Amino acid sequence: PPEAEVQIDRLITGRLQSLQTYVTQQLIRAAEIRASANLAATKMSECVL
Amino acid sequence: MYICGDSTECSNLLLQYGSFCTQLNRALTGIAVEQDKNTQEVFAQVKQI
Repeated sequence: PPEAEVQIDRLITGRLQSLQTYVTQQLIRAAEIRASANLAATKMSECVL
Repeated sequence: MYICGDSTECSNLLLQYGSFCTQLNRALTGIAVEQDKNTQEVFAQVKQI
């Protein structure tokens, strides 16, 4: 039990860091795509309509 | 080089962290590429000199 807890906690920390990294990248990328979508919407209004 | 510059033992411990170094390299490369792209978008708007 206590030997495993040390090893298990080490893996938990490493895996949590991986998820946080993933999410941060997705948030940044999402902001980028949103900017594109806003441009697309502007073009739709101004050039199509 | 930032973390384990010229240390075999340190490097072997970094390997236990998988792709973290690769991801960091990709992120910085992506920025570097973008910076040249930005310059071209602003100035190279004509193809005639």
